[PDB]
Amino acid sequence: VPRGSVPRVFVAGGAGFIGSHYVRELVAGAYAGWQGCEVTVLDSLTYAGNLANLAGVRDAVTFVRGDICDGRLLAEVLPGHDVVLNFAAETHVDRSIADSAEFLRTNVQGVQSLMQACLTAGVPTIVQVSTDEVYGSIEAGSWSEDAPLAPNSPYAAAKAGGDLIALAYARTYGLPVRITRCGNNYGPYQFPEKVIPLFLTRLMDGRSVPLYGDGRNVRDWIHVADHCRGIQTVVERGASGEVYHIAGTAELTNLELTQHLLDAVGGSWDAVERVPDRKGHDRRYSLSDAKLRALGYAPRVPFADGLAETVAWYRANRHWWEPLRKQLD
Amino acid sequence: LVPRGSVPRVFVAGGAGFIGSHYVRELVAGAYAGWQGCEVTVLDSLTYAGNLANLAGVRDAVTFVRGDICDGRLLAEVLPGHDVVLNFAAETHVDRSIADSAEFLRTNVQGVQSLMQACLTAGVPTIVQVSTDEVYGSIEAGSWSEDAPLAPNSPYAAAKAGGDLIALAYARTYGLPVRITRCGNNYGPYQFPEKVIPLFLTRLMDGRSVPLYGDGRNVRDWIHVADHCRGIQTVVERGASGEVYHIAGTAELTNLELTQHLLDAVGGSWDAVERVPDRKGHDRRYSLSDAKLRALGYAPRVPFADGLAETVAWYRANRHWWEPLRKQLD
Ligand SMILES: NC(=O)c1ccc[n+]([C@@H]2O[C@H](COP(=O)([O-])OP(=O)(O)OC[C@H]3O[C@@H](n4cnc5c(N)ncnc54)[C@H](O)[C@@H]3O)[C@@H](O)[C@H]2O)c1
Ligand SMILES: NC(=O)c1ccc[n+]([C@@H]2O[C@H](COP(=O)([O-])OP(=O)(O)OC[C@H]3O[C@@H](n4cnc5c(N)ncnc54)[C@H](O)[C@@H]3O)[C@@H](O)[C@H]2O)c1
Ligand SMILES: Cc1cn([C@H]2C[C@H](O)[C@@H](COP(=O)(O)OP(=O)(O)O)O2)c(=O)[nH]c1=O
Repeated sequence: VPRGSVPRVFVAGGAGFIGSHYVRELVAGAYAGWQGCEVTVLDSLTYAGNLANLAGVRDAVTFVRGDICDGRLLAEVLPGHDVVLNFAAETHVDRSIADSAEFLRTNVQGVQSLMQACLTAGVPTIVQVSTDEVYGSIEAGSWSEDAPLAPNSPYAAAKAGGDLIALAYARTYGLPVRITRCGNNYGPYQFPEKVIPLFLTRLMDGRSVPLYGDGRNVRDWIHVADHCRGIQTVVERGASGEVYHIAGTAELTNLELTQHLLDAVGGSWDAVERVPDRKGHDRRYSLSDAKLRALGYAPRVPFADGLAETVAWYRANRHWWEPLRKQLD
Repeated sequence: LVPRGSVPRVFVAGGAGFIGSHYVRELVAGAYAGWQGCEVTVLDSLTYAGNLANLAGVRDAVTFVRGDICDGRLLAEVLPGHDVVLNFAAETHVDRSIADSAEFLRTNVQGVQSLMQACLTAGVPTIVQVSTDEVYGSIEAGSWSEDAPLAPNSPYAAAKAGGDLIALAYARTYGLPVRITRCGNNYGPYQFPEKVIPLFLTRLMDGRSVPLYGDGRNVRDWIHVADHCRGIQTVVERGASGEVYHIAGTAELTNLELTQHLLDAVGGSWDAVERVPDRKGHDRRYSLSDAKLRALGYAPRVPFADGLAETVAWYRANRHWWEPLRKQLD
């Protein structure tokens, strides 16, 4: 029998940044009505996967080192889980510009593999976690869930293809999959290739920070804990075949973000280097999340508070990030 | 076009299939003015749907390579020197995608990434990704322009849309000179007889039943393969990098109307039409507007009644080609 008297939750990509946050919160009892959960984490431990992100919750977590593209493995491990969440993906735009083959393999073929295995296993609730970048760029105003897909980068096009095959399963078979799309996340345990942890860890070592292009690109920032609470709202109250935005609550140019980061670590603008722009760089992302707010989601982490906590986290976790910075350097 | 060599050199992935082989046969025959004496490379993995018989008449003008568009190493050695790359390679049967879509995502998405990346490194100046009206979903009234949102419903359509999206991301990120075409249902000689028109023709010619699914009120816009290929060639000659181009169908028919036309065209009876329950992944209506490409000079030449009659005559005269295919399908 593959299920007992507590909920059983399957988290693909659960050794990464957002997925491990979701697992740690679920196990800690942060989501009401999900107490004493059994959690299965499936993660292939790419450069971004890190078992240190789960080291405190191994009594509740069954870890499976494997790939979402492995359909035989999924058929063996999925049965008995009440919820499947897919955080597994290649997620760095600059890596996708250098080589996108693994982005299409994991972010599209892997979604087909997981959705098909969920269909056969009868998993009753499935969440495909996705991104605002599938919409391209928006100069003014915000995207609602009806906005057309127009991805510009290979990462965003791969995420969009994954959403499209998941939605095709919902529409063709009645697969009970829901899509979430969110702004840029930040918080503890983010791999330090993304702009906030890269800038923080470099400033903490007295190194320079590389500001792409003219610095006027706009991102809408959300703390990972609010992203995961939005995802849990979708788990508990969303409907099959629907997309749900989870919006940021700090819309900043990269110049403004840089000012906030420098202020939070006592840094100086003399550390900021202008560097050539990213190819095809998206100018601006903005989401409206009225749809999910109507189901009771509300962010709890103001950017000033979340950034202060995140600076404190990186300041205290050199043991975790120094080996990652060393390799990337 | 300024060919790199003395004659143009055209690379056709999926050129042993239905539409791709028609394109090759027309190009070799000189049907496209300005493209005579071309050297043609056909790359095709010969799935259940590939057929070297489709290229029998152009054997001595075509270099055939049995290979997969996902084979980036092969593409890196075969692509250099080609002026144009056209990608007809795909899994294309909706009902097959309902049974198992894994190969649809592999060929129709990963295979497009593979081909675009190899084209980037090889410096190919003109690339055409052949795609489908099904990426837009269903439309109750009117026709889709090229700015219509992608909203595919079936696994086949979602896979084709995923391929278009990564192709367009290469156009936007690198300036890759790729163009996308989208078209409704094709028919004509050498179509594999799993598709509705050759399925009906070959079954009726053997005195067997033909299946009509559901209420039969699904609507499709039909185009003869030769007009589709001339639209594709218009995109080759007049299109622009990063742009989508529709090629419309000039016979809009319910499946009830299509069934009547097919029965009439072969002399069959409604007694042969087996009514069967609806199936899962077929949209209510597709319709494209092709004003954009018509402004670049495209115009269809085959009216449906004449093209259907030609196609019936072709299947009657080419049992040697389709009988093994029908036998295997059962
Ligand atoms: N980080 C953001 O700002 C952001 C914003 C919106 C959406 N998202 C989405 O949220 C998801 C998680 O993002 P993240 O920042 O935590 O990513 P991450 O890069 O920190 O971690 C990715 C995880 O996926 C694992 N993985 C990769 N490929 C796999 C495969 N084929 N099989 C199994 N595991 C695999 C990796 O080992 C790793 O643990 C992703 O789908 C991403 O697209 C992220
Ligand atoms: N048939 C239609 O009605 C129609 C309408 C609009 C668009 N299209 C598109 O036009 C293209 C051609 O369609 P068709 O009707 O000729 O398809 P088809 O089924 O007749 O032939 C597909 C060809 O692709 C080959 N192939 C498949 N996967 C391959 C791979 N990974 N590598 C190399 N070769 C591979 C097959 O061997 C075969 O020869 C496809 O992209 C299809 O999506 C078709
Ligand atoms: C990693 C990085 C990003 N950026 C910019 C690019 C984006 O506008 C923003 C966030 O980039 P990133 O963290 O890569 O996320 P995403 O591409 O998902 O938005 O910061 C830099 O200026 N420098 C850097 O070193």
